[PDB]
Amino acid sequence: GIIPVACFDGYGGFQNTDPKTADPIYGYVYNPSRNDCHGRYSNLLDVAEACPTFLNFDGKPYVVTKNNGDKVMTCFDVAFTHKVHKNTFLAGLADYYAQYQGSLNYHFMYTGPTHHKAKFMVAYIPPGIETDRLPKTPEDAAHCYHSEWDTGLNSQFTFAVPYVSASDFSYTHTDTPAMATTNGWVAVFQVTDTHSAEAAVVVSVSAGPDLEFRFPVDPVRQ
Amino acid sequence: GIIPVACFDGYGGFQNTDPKTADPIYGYVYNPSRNDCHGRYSNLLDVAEACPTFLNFDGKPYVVTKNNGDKVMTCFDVAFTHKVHKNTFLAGLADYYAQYQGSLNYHFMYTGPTHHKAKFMVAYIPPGIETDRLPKTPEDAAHCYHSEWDTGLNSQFTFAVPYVSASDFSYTHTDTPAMATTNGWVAVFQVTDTHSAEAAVVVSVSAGPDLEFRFPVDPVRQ
Amino acid sequence: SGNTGSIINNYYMQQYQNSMDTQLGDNDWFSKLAQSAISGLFGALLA
Amino acid sequence: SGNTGSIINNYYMQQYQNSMDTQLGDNDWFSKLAQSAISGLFGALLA
Amino acid sequence: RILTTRHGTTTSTTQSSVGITYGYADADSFRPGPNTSGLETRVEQAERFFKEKLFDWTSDKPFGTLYVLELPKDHKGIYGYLTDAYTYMRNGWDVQVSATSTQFNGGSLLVAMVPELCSLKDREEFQLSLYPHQFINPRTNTTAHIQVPYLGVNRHDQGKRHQAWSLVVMVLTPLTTEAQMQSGTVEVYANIAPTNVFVAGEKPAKQ
Amino acid sequence: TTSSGEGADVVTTDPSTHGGAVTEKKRVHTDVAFVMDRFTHVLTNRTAFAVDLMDTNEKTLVGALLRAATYYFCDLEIACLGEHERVWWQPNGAPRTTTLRDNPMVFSHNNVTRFAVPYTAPHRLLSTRYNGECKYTQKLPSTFNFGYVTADKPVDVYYRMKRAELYCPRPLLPGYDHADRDRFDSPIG
Amino acid sequence: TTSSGEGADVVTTDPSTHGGAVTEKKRVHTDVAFVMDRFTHVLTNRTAFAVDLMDTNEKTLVGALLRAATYYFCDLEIACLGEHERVWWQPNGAPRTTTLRDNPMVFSHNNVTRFAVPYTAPHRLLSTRYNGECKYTQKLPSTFNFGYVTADKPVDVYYRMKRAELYCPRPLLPGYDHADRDRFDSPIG
Repeated sequence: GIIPVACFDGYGGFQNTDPKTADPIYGYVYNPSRNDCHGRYSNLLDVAEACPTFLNFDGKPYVVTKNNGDKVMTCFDVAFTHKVHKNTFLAGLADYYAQYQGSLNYHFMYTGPTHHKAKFMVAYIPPGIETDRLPKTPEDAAHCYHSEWDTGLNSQFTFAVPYVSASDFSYTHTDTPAMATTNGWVAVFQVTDTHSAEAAVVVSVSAGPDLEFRFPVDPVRQ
Repeated sequence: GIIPVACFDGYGGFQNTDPKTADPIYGYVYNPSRNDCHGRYSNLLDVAEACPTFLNFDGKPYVVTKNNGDKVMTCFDVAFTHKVHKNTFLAGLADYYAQYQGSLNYHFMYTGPTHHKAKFMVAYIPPGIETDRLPKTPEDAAHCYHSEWDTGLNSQFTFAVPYVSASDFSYTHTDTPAMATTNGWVAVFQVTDTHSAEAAVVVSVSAGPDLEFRFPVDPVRQ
Repeated sequence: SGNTGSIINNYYMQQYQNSMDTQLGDNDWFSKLAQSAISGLFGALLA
Repeated sequence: SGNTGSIINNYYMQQYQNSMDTQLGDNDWFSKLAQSAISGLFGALLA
Repeated sequence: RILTTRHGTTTSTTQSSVGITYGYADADSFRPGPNTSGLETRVEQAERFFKEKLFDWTSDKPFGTLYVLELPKDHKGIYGYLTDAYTYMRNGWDVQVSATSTQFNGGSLLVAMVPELCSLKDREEFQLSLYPHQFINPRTNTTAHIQVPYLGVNRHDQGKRHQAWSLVVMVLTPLTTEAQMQSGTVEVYANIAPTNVFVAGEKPAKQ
Repeated sequence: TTSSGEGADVVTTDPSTHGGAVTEKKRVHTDVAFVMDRFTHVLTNRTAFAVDLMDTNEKTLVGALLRAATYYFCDLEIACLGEHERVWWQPNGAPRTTTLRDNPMVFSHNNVTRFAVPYTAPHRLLSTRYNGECKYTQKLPSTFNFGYVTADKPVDVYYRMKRAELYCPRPLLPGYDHADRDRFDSPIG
Repeated sequence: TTSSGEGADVVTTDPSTHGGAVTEKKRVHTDVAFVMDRFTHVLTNRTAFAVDLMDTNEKTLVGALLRAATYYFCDLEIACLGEHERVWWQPNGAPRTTTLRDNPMVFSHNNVTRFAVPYTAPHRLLSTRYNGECKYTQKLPSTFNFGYVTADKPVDVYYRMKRAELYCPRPLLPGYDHADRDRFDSPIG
């Protein structure tokens, strides 16, 4: 009369990610109402999109405009492990997730005096297969997927960095053996080399509308 | 053909609070009818509301009216562990439950001679953040949520003590480190200081309509 | 009823799990007592 | 809801498995904030 | 871009406004709770502007310099009386910040409201934009106008003691005065008012 | 809210008297059927014993609330623990015997033995206290029990009241003593 | 896509500005309710302990994301490991005692003990940080906990947030240091 059943090996071990729920102790607790408790966020990429965070340019988010040639104010990898992204909320969020896809957004807010004027261009350099390079003048970077803006009444400029890669998803962490980037560079040229004096361009980053992380991981640090 | 099944670790241990019921021994017992067995109570707060119990004022429930100034007949915490509540049914019921909310009720029944007259006031002092204090004269206690009554044909007076606290529930037991009350004081001033002689006011307490205990606990005493 | 509960139901028949009750034919009090309470303020309330 | 799922359903009653919520009667923000975003290009776009 | 905000009898015009920044909720909206048993009463008079200087802002001060302002702060007004008369209390802040300067100055402030901060780690500052915030660029606005609802584990914050909100102002970029007009120092004031105040549990008057 | 107190009429006023509304709460953890339904510990390292329900410690939740009532009705569930092969259970009124056979019996499974005991006593209700010519100007009779368990080896024992119905309330007292300080003051985790 | 940045208005432009279409993705692994729902390791070889949820290591996924939020709400599930007979659990606000009885209790099954703890703290929300007169010109109060577990023998412990609701975001930081090289460069299997 007893129902036959066959317990199997390899099943029923403790699992820290298993769907099944634990057996109850107390019953009929009633939590205090959380109505009008403001600020809930149901998904981390939402706060990643609505809340841009500043880049780490040698400990200071802004880039200083400069008189000497050079012209390459910054030239950094579109990779979350890069030192520039080190303080950003996205690098800290993607420190955990294993893979991603989709565009990033970079916000450039000019901060200099109203009489001071400048012109800038940013360019996205696709991964190589590049013997270096990278281009150090705007005329050289013009060929690449770029955009260019001059300072005006509307200070901020939002440049979107496309996700261009052979594979549908790409690793957030960089593999130990590499002589070149797998997600490509981006660079922020000034384009006139006569600036008395100083000025500054604050830079920040936030996830694009279509960005998507996948596979949570909890890497041992260090 | 046997149904596959996977026994899990961490389940099926003995639990003293588990919902599931034990396997039967005897069957078809028929209990004697309990019809017309009077006095059943389905919930402890009902008997807590309908049956007020006396406070412990130095071993005697009544407070004696007095000639010398002072005027503070009592000044006790609205907390179940307080010595005044020690004999009360509520302190003994809430000795077990872990948390509560809702108003208490205090009944004051005057007991003195019909020719003797007196006037009283009771006041509820909200938790502080009080450097002490507490007020020792009625003029000082008048500012607080109070009420005031004089003796007459209707002896009893029922003062309801509001539940005012930052948190939706508050602990019944007092945490070991505290320099001030977390539920506030209540005080029962006489208001004329000329009483020849004696008289007495019986005091008692019972749960209010909205009071609610939660989380049974069985603390080891001592 | 009581601290018991499952989406399913008890495997054994009710006759085996619990003693059957019998009516005196071939109740609660303190609920009513607590409901008898008069919270309505006495005397002529004002203001 | 969450990382839980079965063709069946939880054996114990909801009252035993999870704490019940209570309405303040006898919500999400960053979704709305992210949806407030203006992707539409500013100024007179050309070409 | 004129904007005129009045609370009580107080008002505050500003012609450099970039707009109000609501935080966490479009509007503060109190609901009655079990914890005060309905004894709570709204007070109209508390809702007024009061202002306080934060700091002179010179070019000497580098990136990441902070100026927190704990709220509620001690104050002589009616609001500062209610902390003494009533224990439990609730309010949702409405804050302006103003750093008047010649537009020939160059630099930027990141004014923001941090709920319940105990400390702010040195690495952490870059993330500060997650909080409600606005920027003060002398080339554009000189006025920020953040507005937030009451937040906390308890519906009624204990009088004094715990501080739910703190107004942090960070120097996002160093001040620059290429015109050399001096100028130089740029004073930064705040213009703060409570909204939707509620109080409960009056306690005996000092002394 | 003045009212004559001599008549012992029930009175329950909410803070509404001072203008504060208070909605009624539907308490569940105070409920008798919910509270009494637990495995209270009762006794340790004991072989044979009567299943008298007054063996419960008076400081425990179940025992104290059980002594808060004069009469009671309960189906019961026993749960023995500790090493043993088997547990016999004689229904109330069965004669005592040092040896046992054919009486209801349960083998242990992983050193635990849980089983349900139907209410057995002839009385329509049991009682926690019984005035049997114990008059005073200042013990319960044996029929008041749910059976008589015996274990193969000494075992810890648990009782679990089921379908509990408490009748005629009696006083509860807090177990703690305040000592020198009028407020008891205790640690909380 | 020029726009005033001082107003802190949200701006999110897709590569459509350069002629490339990008369909919206419906991310699921970024979801809070999905991520927070795991048995994070918290502490090792410990008998009695408060079930404070800030004991979680800050470098772990669950702990870091938990510190990314100021307020939070969670039903919890505890899972002890290692040799032990039983595990007691005192609900928040229950007085501490060296001995335990009748408090809720679970025997181990194959040296594992999993059980669900209902949210218990009186506060409508807990918080990972609390400004209790810690003003500065440069610790959380005890009520913020889900209970107080005690084990018969020291045990490893796991917590699993359930029905998680995070409120008011706070900064995340990567744990790794870049050292001499500006790009961190790490091994991948």
